[PDB]
Formats: sequence, structure tokens, C-alpha cells
Amino acid sequence: XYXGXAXVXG
Amino acid sequence: MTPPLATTIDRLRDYLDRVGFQQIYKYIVAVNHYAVTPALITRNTAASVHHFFDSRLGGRAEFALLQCLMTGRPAEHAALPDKDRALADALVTAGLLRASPDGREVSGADRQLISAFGVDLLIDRRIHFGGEVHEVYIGPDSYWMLYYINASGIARTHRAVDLCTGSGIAALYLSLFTDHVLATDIGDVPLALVEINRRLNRRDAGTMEIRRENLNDTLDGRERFDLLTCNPPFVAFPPGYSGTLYSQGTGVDGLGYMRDIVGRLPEVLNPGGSAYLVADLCGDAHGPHFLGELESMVTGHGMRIEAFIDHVLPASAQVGPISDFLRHAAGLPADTDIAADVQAFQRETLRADYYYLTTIRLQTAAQNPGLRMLRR
Ligand SMILES: Nc1ncnc2c1ncn2[C@@H]1O[C@H](CSCC[C@H](N)C(=O)O)[C@@H](O)[C@H]1O
Ligand code: NA
Repeated sequence: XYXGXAXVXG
Repeated sequence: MTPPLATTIDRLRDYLDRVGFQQIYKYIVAVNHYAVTPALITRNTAASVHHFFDSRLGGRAEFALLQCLMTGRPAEHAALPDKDRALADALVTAGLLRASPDGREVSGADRQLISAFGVDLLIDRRIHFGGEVHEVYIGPDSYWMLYYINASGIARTHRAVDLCTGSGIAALYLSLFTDHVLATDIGDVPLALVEINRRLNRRDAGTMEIRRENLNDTLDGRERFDLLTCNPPFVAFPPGYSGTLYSQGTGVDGLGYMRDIVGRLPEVLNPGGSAYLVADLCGDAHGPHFLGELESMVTGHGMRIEAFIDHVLPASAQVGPISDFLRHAAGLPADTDIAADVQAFQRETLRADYYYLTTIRLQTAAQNPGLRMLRR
């Protein structure tokens, strides 16, 4: 959700 | 950078100063959001930003080029003020803005103008707007790593290094306080962008070195530092999948670079120096697995290590984001069960019940050694 996918993004 | 590009960035800096860009951005996003995340002006909020310029800043032409840079909004070339018009043409020549096929408009290319921690920054616009996979990373983890730095403790003479600099944001933040900053990367695209962002904030090689060098080579080198920052690639993807240069961590569980860095801090930091790292760390209900590996640095080297956990997600909430990213990054079709591969990998290899977005502060030769883990 909101806050997810860090070192990934987009 | 070539001399023509350097002159263009100088003129861009002049324009941003003339129209007060950083203050405008700060007002639009507001002080309760400015340091939370770079994902504030995005495809989902662009219409609201355009409405603010039209209705609260009167649609003034002095802000037309600014919006091309902030959101990509088209401006009529002939409506640009004289000084802004020549700069717009120079940005189009540089590939930093686009012209419409008939030459009558200027609009966004692949670079988005933001401000963070008091610096002005171009980033890869595809991370917040549509399109192909982005090639330069920035995110909330980038911001939180800088948030925990004690700026008043930085001396002008302190030697600082930002490993894996990307857009340059951490190096540029450090350059607000110390006159000696080293910024490193190995990707062509981030290296060209930090060159631009260094000049955009009136720094040069005299106070900020940009170096093409692998972090493992910088870690084993003989240079010694008072202050280190690093947001390395830390994401672990299942076997058989390729990520990107900014995302894919080394080692079985994606944490190889974090192990490399922490293991060398007693040698690369001067005694009493401090390092700031950030990573989205897998763990069980108690906390991230990686923090269990750090006791050796407390008892073996007398370090103080503080871990600030600012966001917690169940592993199930990352299956969609990770699998979507893998599909987009490799151009895969929609008929393979990537979600199942991610799920199996989290369970068997990562032992991931939760992901913990964690900033880690590490200091050598600590007067009060120990590990402290902060959770809300
Ligand atoms: N072995 C390595 N040595 C140096 N940089 C590396 C590297 N492997 C990946 N990188 C770079 O590491 C960066 C990670 S993303 C972090 C970017 C920036 N520091 C921020 O916080 O927003 C990418 O820019 C990638 O190009
Ligand atoms: Na990262």
C-alpha cells in the first residue's frame, strides 16, 4: 500500500 | 558536463531564483509533507497543482516554464517571457524539456523538478508520472535516511561520503554543512543526473567530488570519513528474475551490500564518525532479521547502533508491488504467476512475515555502546 516498494518506487 | 550544458544549468538556477521555485514548491506541498516523501507532485496531483497556479497565482506567465519542469504541463512558446523563452529553447536542446512537433509548445521530458531538504533537484519523472520504467531511484527511504542526521553536529572540515548517490540528494544535503563531500555511483544515468544537480545548487568539484566507483572498492579503499550515508540496492527478488541497478540487492536475501558496508565501518570511519543507512528489512513479528547480525559490531567493536523503524507492512502487501515491478522491468507478459514466485521466496528464503522500513545510525568508538531498536 502507501509506504510500499522502497528501492523500487513507481 | 559539456560547457553548453553547464551554461544551461546556470541559467536554470537563475530562473528558479527569479521566480522563487523552492518557496512555491514548499508552499504547495506544505511543511507537514515536505520531508515525508518525494511522491507529492505526481500524475494524481498534477491537476490540483495546475489549478493552484491558474487560480491562486493568477496564471502568470513567469510560472509557465516552471510548470513545464514541475509537472510537464505544456506552455505556448510565444507566451513565455523573453528571458524564459531562450532558456526553454536551451532546455529542449539539452533534452530536459520537449518541444511539440510544430514548435509552438514546450512541455515535460523525463525530468521532474522537486525540492527536498533545502536543495533543488531534478529526478526521473517516470517514477511519479506514466511510462517506461524509471532509471533513477528516489523515494521516502531516501528522505528518512537524511531526516535522522544531526546537522548541527557537522563541521565544515568533516569528510563526508554519499555512496550510491543516485540523483545526488544525500550528497547535496551533506554539502549544505560540510565543505568536503564525495558522491559515488556506477550507473551512467544517475551519474549524469548528479552532475546536473550539483551545478543546479552552485556546487562544483571543489566541494563535491562525483566519482564512478563501486561501493565495494570505495569501502576497501584507504580514504577515511567522518560521516557516511548510503541507500544501497536492498530489494531481494526470486531466483530467475532480473530487477534494475537501483533495486536489486546482492546476496541470497538482498542484504549483501548492507553487510559489506557495516562490516567495514570500524575501518573506513574515523573514530567517533557516524554512518546513516536505510533499507526495507524483512523480519518476523519481533523485528527485522538484519538487526540480529549487528550485535557483533556492538560487542566486537564498541559501536552504538540505532535503528528507527518508521513503517511496517505485512509481506502479503509487497507481493503486488514487487511482482508488478518485475513484470514491467523485464517487459514480461501477463500470463506467468510471478506473485506465487514472490510469495514462495518470501516464505522459504527471506522468512519474511513483515517488511520494516528502517533507518540505521551507526557510530564507532561510542561512549555508550549498544543496539537500540525504535518502533511505534
Ligand atoms: N555497487 C554499486 N556501487 C555504487 N553504486 C551502486 C552500486 N549498485 C547500485 N548502485 C547505485 O545505487 C543507487 C541505489 S538507489 C539510492 C539513490 C539515492 N542515494 C537515494 O537515496 O535516493 C542507484 O543510484 C544505483 O545506480
Ligand atoms: Na535502496
